[PDB]
Amino acid sequence: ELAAEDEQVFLMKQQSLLAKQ
Amino acid sequence: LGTRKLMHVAYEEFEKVMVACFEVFQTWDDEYEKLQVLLRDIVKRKREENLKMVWRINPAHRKLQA
Amino acid sequence: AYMKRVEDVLGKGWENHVEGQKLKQDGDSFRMKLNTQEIFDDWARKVQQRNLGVSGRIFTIESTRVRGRTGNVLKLKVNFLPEIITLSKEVRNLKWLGFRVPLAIVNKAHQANQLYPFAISLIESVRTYERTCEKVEERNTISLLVAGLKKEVQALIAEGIALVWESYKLDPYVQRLAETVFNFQEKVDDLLIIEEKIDLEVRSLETCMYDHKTFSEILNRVQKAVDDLNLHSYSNLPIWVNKLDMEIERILGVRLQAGLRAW
Amino acid sequence: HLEQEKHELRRRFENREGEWEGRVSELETDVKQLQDELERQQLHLREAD
Amino acid sequence: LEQEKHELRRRFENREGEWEGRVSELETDVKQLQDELERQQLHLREADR
Repeated sequence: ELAAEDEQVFLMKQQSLLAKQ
Repeated sequence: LGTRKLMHVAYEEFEKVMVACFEVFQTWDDEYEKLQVLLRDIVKRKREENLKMVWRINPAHRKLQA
Repeated sequence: AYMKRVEDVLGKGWENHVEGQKLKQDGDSFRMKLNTQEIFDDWARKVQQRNLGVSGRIFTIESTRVRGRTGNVLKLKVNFLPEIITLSKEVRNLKWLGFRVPLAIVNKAHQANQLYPFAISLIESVRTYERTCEKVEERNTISLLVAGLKKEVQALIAEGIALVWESYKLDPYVQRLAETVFNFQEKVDDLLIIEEKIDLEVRSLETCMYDHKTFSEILNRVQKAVDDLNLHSYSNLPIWVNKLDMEIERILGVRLQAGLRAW
Repeated sequence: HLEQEKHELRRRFENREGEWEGRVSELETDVKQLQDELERQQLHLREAD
Repeated sequence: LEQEKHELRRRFENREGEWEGRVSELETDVKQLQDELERQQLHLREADR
C-alpha cells in the first residue's frame, strides 16, 4: 500500500513559470 | 640523435629520447612566441621607420620535427 | 545572354535595327525590373530595423508560453527562430556576391553561430519531449508506469529552465537532456509494443474456448512481458498488475460460467 | 565563478577574433577595389591622352 | 583555473596584437592605394591640361 508516485505536465510547466519570477 | 642510435634501440629508450626531443621543440615554440610578442612590442615603436618585417620564419628543424 | 546573341547577329547594326531598337527597350525595362539592390537594401534595412536586438538572444534560454486554443495551453520555447536563417543569409550574400555587408551584423551572426548547435539540440529535445507527452497523455494506463521517468524528464527540464545562459556549464546539460529524452522516448515506444502484445492476449482470453493448456500459455507469455517491465523498472508496475489481474479474473470467470452452463 | 569567467573570456575573445576577421575581410575587399579602380583609371586615361 | 586564465588572457592578447598588425598593414596599404589613385588621376588631369 504505497501510492508511490505520479506527476503532471502542463502543471509543472506553469508552476515553473511562476518559479521564473 | 645520430649518437643515440634511434632506430636501433628498444621502444622504451626510444620513447624517452623522443619525449625529450619534443620538449626541445616545445620550448623552441613557446619561447620563440614570447620573442615574437616582444618584437611586435618594439615594432609598434619601430613602425614609424619600416614595415618590411616579413615575419616568415621556416626554422630549419621543421621537417626534422615532421 | 540573349543580348550577347544579338550582339553577335549584327555587331552594331542590330542596335539601331528595324526591331533591335525595340529589343533594346525591352532589355532596358527588363534590367530595371531585375534589380536586387532594392532587396539588399530591404534586407540590411529590416535586419537593422528590428534584428538589431534579435541577434544575441542567447541569454534567456528557456521561455514559457501561452497558446490561445481550447484551454489556452502554454509550451516551452528557446529563442532562436529566424536568427539561424539570418546566418545563412549573410553567408550567402558574402560568398555569392559580396557587398559591404554590415560588419556589426556579421559579428553578431558570428556570435550566434558559436552558440547555435547547442540551441538546435535543445529545440529537438523539446520537440521530442512534447511529442512523447502527446503520446503518453493520449493513453491513460501508461501514466502509472511512466510516472517515474516522466518526473525524471521534468526534473531535468526544471533544472534546465531555472537557469538561463550558463556560459560555463552548458554542454553537459545538453547531452544529459538528449539522453534523458532519448531514453524516455525508447521507453514509451517499448512499452507501447509490450502493451499491445499484452492486450492481444487479454482480448484473446475469450477466444480459445475451454483449454487450460492454452490459458496457461497465454498467461506465461504475458508475464514474460511483465519481467521485461521489471528489468527496466517502470514506476508502479505491481499496481497496474493488480488492475490487469482483476480484469483477467473477470474474463476468466465469465468464460468459466459460460462453459459451466454449457457443461 | 572562475570557470564562468574563463568560458566567458574564451567566448568573448573568440568574438573579438571574429571582429578582427571582419576588419581584415573589409580591408581585403577594399584593397581589391582600390587596385582595380586604380589600374583601370590609370591605363585608360593614359591611353586617352 | 587561475593559471590557465592568465595564460588564455595573455594568449588572446597576443593573437589580437597580431590582428592589429595585419589590420594596420592593410590600413596603410589602403591609404597608399587611395593616394596613388589620387595622384595618378591628377597626373592624368595634368596630362589633359
